[PDB]
Amino acid sequence: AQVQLVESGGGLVQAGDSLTLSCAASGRTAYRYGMGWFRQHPGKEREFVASIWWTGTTTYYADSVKGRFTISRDDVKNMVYLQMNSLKPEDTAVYYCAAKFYGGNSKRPGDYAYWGQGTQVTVSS
Amino acid sequence: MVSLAKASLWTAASTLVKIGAGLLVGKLLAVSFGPAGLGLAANFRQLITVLGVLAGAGIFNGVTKYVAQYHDNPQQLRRVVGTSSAMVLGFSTLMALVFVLAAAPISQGLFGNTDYQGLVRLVALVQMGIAWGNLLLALMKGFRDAAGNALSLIVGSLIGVLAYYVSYRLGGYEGALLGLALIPALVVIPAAIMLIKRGVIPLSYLKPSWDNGLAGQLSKFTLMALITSVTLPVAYIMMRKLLAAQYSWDEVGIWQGVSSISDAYLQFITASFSVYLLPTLSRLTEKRDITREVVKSLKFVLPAVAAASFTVWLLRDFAIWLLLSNKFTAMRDLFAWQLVGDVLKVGAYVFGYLVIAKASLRFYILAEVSQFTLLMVFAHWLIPAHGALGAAQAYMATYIVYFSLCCGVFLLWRR
Amino acid sequence: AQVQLVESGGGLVQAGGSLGLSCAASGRTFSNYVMAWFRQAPGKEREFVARISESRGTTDYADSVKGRFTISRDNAKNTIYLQMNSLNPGDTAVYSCAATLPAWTGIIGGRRPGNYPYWGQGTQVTVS
Repeated sequence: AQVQLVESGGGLVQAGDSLTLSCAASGRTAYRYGMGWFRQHPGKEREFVASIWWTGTTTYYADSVKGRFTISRDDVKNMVYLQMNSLKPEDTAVYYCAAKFYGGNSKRPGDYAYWGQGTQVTVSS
Repeated sequence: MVSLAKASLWTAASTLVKIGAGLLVGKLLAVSFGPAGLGLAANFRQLITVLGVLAGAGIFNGVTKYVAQYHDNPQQLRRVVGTSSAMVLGFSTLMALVFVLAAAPISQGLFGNTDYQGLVRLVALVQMGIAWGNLLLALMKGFRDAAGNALSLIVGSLIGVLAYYVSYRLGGYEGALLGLALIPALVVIPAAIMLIKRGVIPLSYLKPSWDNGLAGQLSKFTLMALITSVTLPVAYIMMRKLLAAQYSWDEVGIWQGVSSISDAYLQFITASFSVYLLPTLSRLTEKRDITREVVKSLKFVLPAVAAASFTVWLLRDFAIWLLLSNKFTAMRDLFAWQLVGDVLKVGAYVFGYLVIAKASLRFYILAEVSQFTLLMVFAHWLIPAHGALGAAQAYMATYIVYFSLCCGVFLLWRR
Repeated sequence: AQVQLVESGGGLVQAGGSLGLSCAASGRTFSNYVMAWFRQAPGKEREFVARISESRGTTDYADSVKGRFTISRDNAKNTIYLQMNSLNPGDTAVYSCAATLPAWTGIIGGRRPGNYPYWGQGTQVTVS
């Protein structure tokens, strides 16, 4: 079958503040889908932020989000989180969560099969 | 009458107490010292494991093979036990001298400091009891005494837990390390008591003697024991490094956890091969009876490991909740692949113990190189792409084609 | 989660003088930890000096420093002291503090250095 991804969070925060996004996964065998977070600038291509391996043992991060971002997943509630710290002005984008069966180790949006509707994350410098 | 099933029943009893005592002590290790103490004792506990095979020069499988061969001839039996006793005595005393003199270098490599010299000097006496205990268990295996071997391991496991608790509550961390080394060492008391009560051999047989032709044959079993201690373990070491490179070290941890509980439940069957299959095949000198015994063993162990593996698969969530920390509950998918490879690995063990029972170093190197090569080809093909899961497919596909090659080579050897 | 031990108060004192050492431990659960002092002469081995327990202030001293040295702890400042009185040239060594759990020290293993997983860099004490 498939998995449905519902994003939650975002808003108008200040520069240096914090924010937490949440991707709820509803479907069969949701523990088998590796999850990743992507962001999209106004009209530009989708860029990679963070991801998790389908076993939840390896986390992957982009160099621009290496220190300030943290991805996690609760396998009981089947929800993926993205703890955002020290929000900088380049972090203003629509943040999507993606899923791939036995995946989550790719920095490319093509290697993910199931996407959700993004959240509006914008910082106020 | 003696059979593999009766030996498996006695083996299952000793294995139940062995894994139970190991789980009890292991949990006490974590509650008392945590990950910091568990990381310092990693190299030490591996030394105790390799001491269980290398303290008596690894002649135990040759002791069992030749005691069974000369179970009737009393004169040659004296020369088997006499030469084995002298090799165990000479090698363990040489090991004790190495441990007591170089206590600082070994502590530097095992712990990183020199604060454990006294512990290493205590291991010198500990490995002496490990070598002698393993020798007595080898003689009882040569006579196919499943009850004597099982009762010695059960009693030795109970006093080993009591000794750990006494040493840990007295000396603390260094006492808990001494207790961990004393658990394999204190089996010499039940093994000796079981050796003279059942009267399998007179005590004068243990007097050190030297038979040149018999010492060289046991030396061939020493070479085989030295080969297994490096060949496949290094292959697995290379697998964890390749996995830790393409993925995380915790992804190696979920593969180590599935293999850990695989080693425990497979010990209910594999530990009986040294009690029945190895001595029985050593007495058989005709290929007709060898084929009948090997086929009969495969008729029993294959459904046994398949039934045991299936039930472990049905209880895989139960194992992650208890035996594991239930941290990455997604490893439940790694079970079916490993458990299928466990079934075909057990079947190939029958042909492997036949190679040991015939003391064929030629077929031994062939078997170890084949498993090493197949494990390395399948790891480089599945690990970098499928993670810890691929490490299980590499383990499963290796022994799927290995059991097929073992069957084909056995058929060519029969005709 | 490794505790950090920083020693201070080491210097050069004449024979018969006194000098106090301190060692600050980083982290919480300092009141639950067992603290000890060790010294190392130039070209020698780590030898026991003093040790304080986790409750009731149970102390243990080496025979060479019994009655001369005094160990004390302060759970509020996460530090432990070693008041060294009646100093002789035999006390010229690098003094280090160590931290451990009561499950490690056992009953008779409080003087063994291998039972203290966390160690300090060590400060110099020199007696003329």
